Amino acid sequence: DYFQGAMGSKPAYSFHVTADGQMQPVPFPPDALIGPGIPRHARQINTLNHGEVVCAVTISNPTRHVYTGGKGCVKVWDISHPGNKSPVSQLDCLNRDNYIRSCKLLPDGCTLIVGGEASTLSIWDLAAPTPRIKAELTSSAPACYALAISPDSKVCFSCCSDGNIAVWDLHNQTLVRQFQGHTDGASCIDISNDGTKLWTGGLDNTVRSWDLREGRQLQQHDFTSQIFSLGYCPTGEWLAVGMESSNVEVLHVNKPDKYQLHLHESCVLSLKFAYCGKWFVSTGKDNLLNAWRTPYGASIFQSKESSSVLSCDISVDDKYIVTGSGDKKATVYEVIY
Amino acid sequence: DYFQGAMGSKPAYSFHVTADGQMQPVPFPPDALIGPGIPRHARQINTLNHGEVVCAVTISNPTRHVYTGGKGCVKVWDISHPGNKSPVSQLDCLNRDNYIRSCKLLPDGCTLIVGGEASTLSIWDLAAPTPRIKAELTSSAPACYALAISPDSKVCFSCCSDGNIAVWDLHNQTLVRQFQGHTDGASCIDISNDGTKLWTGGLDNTVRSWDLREGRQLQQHDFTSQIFSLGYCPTGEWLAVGMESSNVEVLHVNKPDKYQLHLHESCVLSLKFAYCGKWFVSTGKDNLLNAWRTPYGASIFQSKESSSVLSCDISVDDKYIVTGSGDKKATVYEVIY
Amino acid sequence: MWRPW
Repeated sequence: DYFQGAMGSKPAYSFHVTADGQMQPVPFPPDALIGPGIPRHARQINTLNHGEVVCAVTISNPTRHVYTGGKGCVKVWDISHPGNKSPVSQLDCLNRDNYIRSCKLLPDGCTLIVGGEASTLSIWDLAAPTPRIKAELTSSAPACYALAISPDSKVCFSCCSDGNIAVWDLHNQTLVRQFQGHTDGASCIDISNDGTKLWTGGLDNTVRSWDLREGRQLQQHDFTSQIFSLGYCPTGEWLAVGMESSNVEVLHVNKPDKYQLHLHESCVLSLKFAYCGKWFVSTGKDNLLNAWRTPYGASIFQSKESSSVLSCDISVDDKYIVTGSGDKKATVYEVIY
Repeated sequence: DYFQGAMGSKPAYSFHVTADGQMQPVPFPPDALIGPGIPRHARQINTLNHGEVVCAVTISNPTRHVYTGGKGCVKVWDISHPGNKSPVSQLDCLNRDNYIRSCKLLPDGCTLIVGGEASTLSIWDLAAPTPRIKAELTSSAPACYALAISPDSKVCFSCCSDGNIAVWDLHNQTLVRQFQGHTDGASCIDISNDGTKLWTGGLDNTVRSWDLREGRQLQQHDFTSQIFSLGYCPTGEWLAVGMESSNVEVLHVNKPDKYQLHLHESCVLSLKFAYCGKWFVSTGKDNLLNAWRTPYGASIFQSKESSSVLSCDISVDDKYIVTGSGDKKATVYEVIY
Repeated sequence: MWRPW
């Protein structure tokens, strides 16, 4: 029911790296861990028993349905009444054994795009109380690891296992362009707050930015381990990057400084900004969901789940966090402010 | 190492009780857990191996020595010399089988008054090369459970095992007043910030206040459990009270309302305000040292010790905390801001 | 003797 903050402390885990190479522990300002829109507690309110590891999660807008992607199947959960805890519908793949890697809704909640470890992206019509698949988009790449939809809804960007970013016109169901450059799987993706720049991370140890109008690669940042996740801050300026080495790095966009955050013991598998931009979450192979202050990463909360935490989403109203689990489930958290 | 804040949360533990009342969890203001003079954390810096349970602790002013009250004696430890594993002196005060229960320094640091499970209070000159007994105060009550010294240095108050509060003129070692009222042992004591009121807790489940000029009992608060500790906020207005029931209650002096704080699982054995008044500590038989925000009791830090925490003191500059343990030692902490 | 610990 009601929760209160209780301050804690740890050995310095947040460091600022400046243009001159210096690396100092961050002195947190008074609103690092406290302030309007800063969470005080994350309460587990629902467990969604999918029955396959949940590699992808998404939440409708307005908040109501959660989509869990597993092996062979996306399940749909109504978290209004209930959440708890049986699915209200499910969208089955032809190959029961195909792992889902990503699913995204279009803004108007009526269409879900689904991608994973197969050559097709399925587009599901969710409009007429029963779902039906309405289109298959067919790839040369053996797999999709991540999707992003343009803010105008016209385009779907697919991160391919071969490194390419496939750009799909959604109305015409056709491949319009490829962003080529990742020399190994592209693993993750986001669009900049103005909607003009694409950002991708890869198993080639790079983050790359792309000009969405020109088609041209713009920036490249090389790292010493693989990139598994990324997020662009919705109020701009900051790009969070989750790595295999366990670091979360928060890059200052178009500037030469960054933060390095160290509260994961293993791979950083997924990450998501809050919509107000003031905090974000990352999830680990180490079973942790960590919440972080933007940009310097003061630790707002940690929650240790029963298994590896493979995926996450935050609802557009910032009221809910959903994580997908190695224990064959998703967890719905209510954010307590 | 440098430590950084990291926020935690608990089910609501701090409650405001109104005149009605009507208990509502406290909504913490922005400066509840962080701010000027609010500790960030505390670090253990010494262990003083008394070898008997430490029922009383005091820190010198300037901070340099710590006095630990055990069985028979007070041990004096020089914490300004890091390597010392043994006392620099020992004050033999009462029967080797009986415990020291309270020791207090005079405001000017040159004398210590010691009371315990005996009818005599010893007064020690701390200037003389090897420390030596200057005088004794011989009560007719069998034990002293708590001492307080007046801010003008002229009087010592002794909480007697019969419930009486003895008031001793230190110059000529004469009992000049006795406050009768408690019907079981008086367990604890403090003086109001203006120096004019005395506040006492008892094993008869009451807190009493006493007018020092007029000599009479003013107020009585009846509780549903025994009172073990208490402290008057040095900036006024609030009285903290630790209970056998595990509650800390912060009473609004001469007002209807109060806070009830619930972070101990057992008896609140001792409590002390910081000199600045903006926070305080409580210690429990549940092994916990808790730091609390004044008045509403937001949890600033917690430190779990190896055994029950019987006693505590805070240095004059609020830089150190010393606790006494059921594991037959004392612990010195540095308060980190 | 009363001893709370």
